Amino acid sequence: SLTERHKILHRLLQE
Amino acid sequence: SLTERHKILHRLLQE
Amino acid sequence: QLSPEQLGMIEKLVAAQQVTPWPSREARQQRFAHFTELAIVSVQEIVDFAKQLPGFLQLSREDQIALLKTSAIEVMLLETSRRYNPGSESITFLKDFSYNREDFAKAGLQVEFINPIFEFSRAMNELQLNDAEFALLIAISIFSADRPNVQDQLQVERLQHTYVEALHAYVSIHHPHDRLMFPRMLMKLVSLRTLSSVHSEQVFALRLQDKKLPPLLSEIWDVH
Amino acid sequence: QLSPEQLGMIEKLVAAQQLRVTPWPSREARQQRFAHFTELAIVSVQEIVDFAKQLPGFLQLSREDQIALLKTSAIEVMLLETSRRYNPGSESITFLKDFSYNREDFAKAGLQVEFINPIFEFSRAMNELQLNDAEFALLIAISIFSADRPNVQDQLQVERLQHTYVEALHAYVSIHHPHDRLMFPRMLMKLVSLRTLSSVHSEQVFALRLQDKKLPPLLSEIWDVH
Ligand SMILES: CCCc1c(OCCCSc2ccc(CC(=O)O)cc2Cl)ccc2c(C(F)(F)F)noc12
Ligand SMILES: CCCc1c(OCCCSc2ccc(CC(=O)O)cc2Cl)ccc2c(C(F)(F)F)noc12
Repeated sequence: SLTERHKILHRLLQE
Repeated sequence: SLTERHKILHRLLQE
Repeated sequence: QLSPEQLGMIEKLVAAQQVTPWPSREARQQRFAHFTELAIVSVQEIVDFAKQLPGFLQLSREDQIALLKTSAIEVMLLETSRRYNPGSESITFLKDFSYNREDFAKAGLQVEFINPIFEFSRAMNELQLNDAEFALLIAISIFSADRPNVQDQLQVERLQHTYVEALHAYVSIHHPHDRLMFPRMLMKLVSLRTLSSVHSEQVFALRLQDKKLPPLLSEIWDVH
Repeated sequence: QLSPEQLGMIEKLVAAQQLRVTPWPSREARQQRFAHFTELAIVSVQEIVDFAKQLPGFLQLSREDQIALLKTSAIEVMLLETSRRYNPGSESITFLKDFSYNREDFAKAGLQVEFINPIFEFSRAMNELQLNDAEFALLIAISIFSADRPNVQDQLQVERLQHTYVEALHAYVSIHHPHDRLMFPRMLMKLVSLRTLSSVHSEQVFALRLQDKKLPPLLSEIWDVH
């Protein structure tokens, strides 16, 4: 997935 | 110029 | 409301718009040659159509070449999508044999470019554009003031508006209940710029595997 | 005809848009300008994430699609926001609502003239359209909701969301520009130019590769090919 490759962006989306 | 570097296209535009 | 002037221009464009055959290492080369020669025919067609578009031949010859050089791939891609057969998932060139994702790849194209061609043609075909609408996307595609090396950017942008307005008026006749068909048509021009750049990677790939484009296609496409 | 629902979506877009950065100052002063530039980009991305989160429809997309769309539109939104900070008089761009940067300052920060020049040419062209806050907001919504980005799964819903904003824009611009029927299309056509710039950018990111000049982690993640 992109999610597994985009941790920082994913965390910005989570927070 | 673009014209001297594009001799086939130019001739087509001319004819 | 479609003006008389827009009416006449739209019919002019529609009227305006209206080889090594296909079979080992020679097998590969004569498919590529057939394919690149089909393009040579398209670029001769585009140049002729372009010469009949109001305003085009009034531009400096240098600007005409600026416009046709970069927009050709985009116009080749629009034409291609006109010829998409949604049932067979094929593109019928010359009106005989039809080509599919692997015919393209036997003809030398890398799958990174073929997949977008067909996915763009699947999307274009969903809108069900008729001739007049393809003719005018093709005009707007050509009159892009943001191409490298355009000089009179202001007049290329002015010319483009006359076509964009023409398409607006027309699509309001073609599709009187769906106000979104017009911007859905324009937005497809956004995708074409990505396919234009997907195509630059193709051409560079052909350099790496030292494949040689013919004179007219090397002229408009190769980075000299 | 702007409906009550569009009226209220646009006002939310406008309201959604309304600091430790290495300052602007020899290999040391050179790496620091780059670091200042790259850290502005990071501020923008963070800004683009929190803006997207407020886009009606956005958080209902699967997380993957959220990331697929922000990944690729981040540069185009950065160019849209650069373009609104353009001073046509000095041909500079005022970042930080403070310090103004011109083509030459862009080049001192590590960027190449093949990308700089188009940035400024696009900014020049967007300035002539004189968009207001809503028009910029709606254009950015429209850029973000592009169904054709690499790796978007629910293409159909992303497209359906884009048309809602496209129509809101249509409606809004008929009130703001009641006599120039071209202003709507002139604004959409700017999304065409931004695809080209997004491509020129990828070459910039590749030029950074070949001269071994490291992007910080957040931008390496979104822009570098792994
Ligand atoms: C779409 C582009 C596909 C494409 C080529 O396709 C040729 C067929 C599509 S263009 C075309 C040609 C003849 C007709 C004739 C008719 O309708 O009668 C109509 C069209 Cl549309 C041929 C060469 C290349 C290359 C390259 F790298 F080799 F240069 N990249 O992409 C290519
Ligand atoms: C347009 C591209 C801008 C760009 C960079 O940013 C300069 C302006 C960033 S956009 C921006 C940031 C903060 C604010 C908030 C505030 O004004 O305070 C407002 C804006 Cl508009 C920084 C690095 C790169 C690169 C690269 F490759 F070097 F990393 N390519 O493009 C880059």
